[PDB]
Amino acid sequence: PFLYVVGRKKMMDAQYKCYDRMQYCNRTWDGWLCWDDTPAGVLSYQFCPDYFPDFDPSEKVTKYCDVWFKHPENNRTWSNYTMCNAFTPEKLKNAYVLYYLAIVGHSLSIFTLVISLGIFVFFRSLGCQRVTLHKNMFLTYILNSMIIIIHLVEVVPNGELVRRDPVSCKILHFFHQYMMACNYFWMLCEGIYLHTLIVVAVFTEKQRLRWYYLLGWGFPLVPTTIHAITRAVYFNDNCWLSVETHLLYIIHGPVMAALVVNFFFLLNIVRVLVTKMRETHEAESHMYLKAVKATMILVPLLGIQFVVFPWRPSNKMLGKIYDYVMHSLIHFQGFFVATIYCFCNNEVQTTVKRQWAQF
Amino acid sequence: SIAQARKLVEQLKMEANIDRIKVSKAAADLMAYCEAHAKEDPLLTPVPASENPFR
Amino acid sequence: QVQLQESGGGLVQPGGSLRLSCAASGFTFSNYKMNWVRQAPGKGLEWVSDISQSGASISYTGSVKGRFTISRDNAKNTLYLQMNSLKPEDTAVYYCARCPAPFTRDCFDVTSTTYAYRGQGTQVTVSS
Amino acid sequence: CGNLSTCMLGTYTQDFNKFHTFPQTAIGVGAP
Amino acid sequence: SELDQLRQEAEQLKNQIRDARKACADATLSQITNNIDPVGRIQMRTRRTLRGHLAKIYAMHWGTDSRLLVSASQDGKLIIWDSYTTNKVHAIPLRSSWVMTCAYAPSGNYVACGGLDNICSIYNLKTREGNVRVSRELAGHTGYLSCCRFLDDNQIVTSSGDTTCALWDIETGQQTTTFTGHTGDVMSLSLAPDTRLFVSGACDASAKLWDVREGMCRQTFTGHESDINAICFFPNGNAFATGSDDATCRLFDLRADQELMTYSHDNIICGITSVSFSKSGRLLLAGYDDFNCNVWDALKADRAGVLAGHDNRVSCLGVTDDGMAVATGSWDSFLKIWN
Amino acid sequence: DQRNEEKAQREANKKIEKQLQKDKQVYRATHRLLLLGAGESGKNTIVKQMTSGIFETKFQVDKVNFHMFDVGAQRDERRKWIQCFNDVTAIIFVVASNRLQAALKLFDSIWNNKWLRDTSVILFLNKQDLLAEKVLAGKSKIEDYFPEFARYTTPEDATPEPGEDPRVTRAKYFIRDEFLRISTASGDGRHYCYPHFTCSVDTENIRRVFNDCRDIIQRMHLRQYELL
Ligand SMILES: CC(C)CCC[C@@H](C)[C@H]1CC[C@H]2[C@@H]3CC=C4C[C@@H](OC(=O)CCC(=O)O)CC[C@]4(C)[C@H]3CC[C@]12C
Ligand SMILES: CC(C)CCC[C@@H](C)[C@H]1CC[C@H]2[C@@H]3CC=C4C[C@@H](OC(=O)CCC(=O)O)CC[C@]4(C)[C@H]3CC[C@]12C
Ligand SMILES: *[C@@H]1O[C@H](CO)[C@@H](O)[C@H](O)[C@H]1NC(C)=O
Repeated sequence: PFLYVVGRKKMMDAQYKCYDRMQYCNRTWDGWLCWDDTPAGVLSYQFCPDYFPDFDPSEKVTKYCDVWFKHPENNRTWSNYTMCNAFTPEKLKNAYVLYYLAIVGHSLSIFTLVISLGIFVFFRSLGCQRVTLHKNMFLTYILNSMIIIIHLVEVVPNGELVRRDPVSCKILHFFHQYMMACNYFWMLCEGIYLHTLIVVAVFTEKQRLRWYYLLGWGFPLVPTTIHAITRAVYFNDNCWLSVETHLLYIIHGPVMAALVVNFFFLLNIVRVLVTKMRETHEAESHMYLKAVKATMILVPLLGIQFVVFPWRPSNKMLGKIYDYVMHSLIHFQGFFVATIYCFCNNEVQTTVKRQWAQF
Repeated sequence: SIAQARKLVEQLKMEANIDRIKVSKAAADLMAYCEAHAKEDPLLTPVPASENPFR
Repeated sequence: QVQLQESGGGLVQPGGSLRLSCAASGFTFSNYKMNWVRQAPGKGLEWVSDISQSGASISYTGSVKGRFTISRDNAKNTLYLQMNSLKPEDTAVYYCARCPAPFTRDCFDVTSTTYAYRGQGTQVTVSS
Repeated sequence: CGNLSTCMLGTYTQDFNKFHTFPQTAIGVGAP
Repeated sequence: SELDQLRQEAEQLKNQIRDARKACADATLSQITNNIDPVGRIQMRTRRTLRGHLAKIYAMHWGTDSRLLVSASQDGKLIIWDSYTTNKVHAIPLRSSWVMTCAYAPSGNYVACGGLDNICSIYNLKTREGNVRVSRELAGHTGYLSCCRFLDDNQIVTSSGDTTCALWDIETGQQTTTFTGHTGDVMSLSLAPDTRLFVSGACDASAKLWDVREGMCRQTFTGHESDINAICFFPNGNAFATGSDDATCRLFDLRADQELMTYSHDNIICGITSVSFSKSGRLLLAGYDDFNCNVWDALKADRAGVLAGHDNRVSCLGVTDDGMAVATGSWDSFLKIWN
Repeated sequence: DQRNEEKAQREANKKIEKQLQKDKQVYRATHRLLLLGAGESGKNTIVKQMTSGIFETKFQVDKVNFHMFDVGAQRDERRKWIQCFNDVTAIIFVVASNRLQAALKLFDSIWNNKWLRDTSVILFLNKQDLLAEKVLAGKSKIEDYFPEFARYTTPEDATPEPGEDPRVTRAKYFIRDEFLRISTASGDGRHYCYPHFTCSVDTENIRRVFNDCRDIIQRMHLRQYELL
């Protein structure tokens, strides 16, 4: 509905433009595309018009000139538009393998993040200022991966409900953007705190958790309401699913800036771990083995995959694998944090082996 | 240095001058105290609930 | 009762050799690290050597390294100190000392002026 | 925020929804 | 010389004492209590947990009320716990943070504590202002204080790392008698039901029975292989148990002048830090370095149960006077009441 | 009645819990240090850098509070009261540079004690002046106490003071390797040794303790995150 309105006005702009340009083939305004004089026997290739949602501007069009090509059955000018169509056999097929990857990815995250959250609340001997932030990091992963599952089953696969355009569509998108920003800004809180233990002011203790709560939960609301308001005021589309808006950078702008700082925290932290291995003169066969493993276990916590793979490639092969590797990283990120920081933690391991054997 | 060895000897002189009962008699009088106060031992037998102040 | 009795010793000529024994009783000899300490005239106690439970980890002080060899027999509860190439500066009362706690890696207080798990000591004089 | 990593899920829900909310464009007879 | 005259005079007396003890050994304790049925299985559960202390807990002593207990932690604090309600009644900031023992007077009016400061600090709880202040500091020891036990509100017996014990007069503050004879750090002491005698275990692998009124050593008990960290009196006062670093507990008899049983196991190699008997004397609860407290049958040397709730080294344990519960302190800063 | 007595314990416990939180603020914001020396080892001047059974010396470096404990009237039998310091930040060990073998035996048992396996040791090899002139005089060589010094050579990372003889440089770096040989044989990442050549005139002694304690707290945090 709203997308068709934006596409109809765009078609008028293209018609008006070559109308001024006009003022062996000739020049006539065809559907969504107007051509000019061309020699006989030429295949004019151009970008697909992006007015329709099925049409993708990545492929080229075909226009045969003889006197333009005439349809052999209707005696009307017709241009070839097959490649512009959304490939239902494969483009939808590729989406379904990513659709079931997000559900299975977030589901495996919920299971391991609820178990890991219970170990850190029940076992009070593991309670510390590092676990207190890890419990808030675990919760924002569960809530984010619960709204995504809720959003990807009721809102997304139901085109009829999106055509109906209810307010319930909007409030769920607002609860998603807020929960998605809180999930990203809490990776910054984990980074800011970890940066203070290792790099800046190692001696001082009692890092006031009130500032982490305001940054993790409180601040993400500030750019969310600014975006959610300006969305409904100027660019209102069904269930706010469209990402063509520039107003969406009100959230993903600070979100990207917050994750960039986490990338510069990983550089300072990795600079100390090598320095601490140079005051002992460890064998380089091992110094480079514990460094990559330290960097590897800090990527899911600090969300570095959003900084090292920020933009999607323009190639059909690099972009396809980019979709596969990133979706696996983003969806299984909650599962990777619960395994490394709770299951594979030696402190948690040696205690649960004590209490379970006793009880 | 040497006077402390005199204290070790004289202390042993007194410790040797004691009357020692038999082991069979000492094992019987320790068992009789166990068999007597057995029913008065809260740890030896779990009392019913609401009678122990640590419910 | 933990008792350590040092056997052997006496006066010896410079360059001679002396073998000291240590009969143990009142404790499981195999569970403890055994030590050798000495006290020179006009000087405090000085550690000499030690041997682990089984007899693998052996250590000596530098002044007697290569000349003294410590050994133990768990099946007889005895400790040996074979002394070779003796010097006149090695004149001291040699004590058979035991580490305080069994199965432990550390060994505290074996050279203190007062120590319970240490025998009476045997005299070793190196003079003409 | 299209073509971005942090804005990648929204890009997927936008594309995956266009398969059910809109019918296939007619490119056969009568098309231009 | 005469030193070897005395060094061989003592070995003939040691042979005379040893030959007199064997003459009294006609049937071991295991053969006497071989006909009684075992105690079965002792299933005790953590009833309460006390989470107030910051640093490791070194000692605890039950009050005579069997409800209030005091604990000492090396963070420089004394906390008196109400075991029933788990509410802290008093928090006492110590002068020196290194405390190694604490005691509760049988009248509930005073608590004592000592450590690396070599001073026994008596704390008056029922003051004129309703607060807690240091009532008396007992100076005179040349080593750290390892244990102390009130005889009354004016007399207290302390053990110290200077190989000597001492009975103090809190009114004057000066020592009234010194118990010399130990050749190692005296670690633990235990008072008999009557306050006429007490037994102390030291790092010389020997326990000595002392006479409080006269100040003389009466008996000496051997058999342990390493330092004695814990000692406890039998309820009737005719025997006592000891805890050593040789991973064994032993029961000695005052009238037999020798040991009667050993409480050990092949799979037990850690030291014992605390011991205590049940009200009937049938259960010997020992605390070990392996974070677990074991329950021993004092008559059959068998193991009846295990208290395995602590995460760090079990440093102390004690049964109440009524025998209802068992408080166990550990280095993990937590006290646990068992029943 | 009885509920007021119950409430009295409930509120008095809350007031105690309030002061216990303040005392937890200062207890975690301080670093406890154990100063362990030897007979005439020169550890009194270390205290001077700014009876009783234990002494106290409170100093603050870069707005960080340190608490150093000096052993007073305690016997030479240390196997019992040494367990009280299994939670300190670092043990400051002072050695005077067979007396030297006794400090090596004491350092060994401390380094391998079951309760001190996670406690780092700051090593202050004191008396560099006396070490510097006896060797340069050659009156009583060090070869008698440690015969393996003949087959020893100056290590690669030697930074001798401008104006220091090459011979005394070989002596101090050999005694330092003696303590490092013990520490590296059982160090499994739990604790580490920080040796420092200190003199009776050095004034940067408290800055060293500050810099090594910073490494200890950093290495502790890296273990909790399992990074290092
Ligand atoms: C329904 C969702 C998708 C949107 C709205 C979320 C908020 C209503 C909730 C969800 C998570 C909550 C937070 C989860 C945990 C904490 C930590 C908590 O601090 C603690 O350590 C808890 C101590 C305690 O209360 O026992 C303070 C509240 C806070 C920030 C909560 C504040 C309220 C939040 C943001
Ligand atoms: C409306 C939904 C989406 C979010 C609701 C929570 C947020 C509004 C955040 C922003 C500021 C946060 C607070 C910032 C600081 C603190 C103090 C922190 O510790 C205290 O000081 C506790 C005692 C006290 O606050 O009086 C406990 C969490 C809390 C209240 C946070 C709770 C969660 C808050 C209210
Ligand atoms: C349009 O182009 C496609 C190439 O993708 C071709 O398969 C199709 O046959 C063309 N249409 C016509 C009518 O030739």
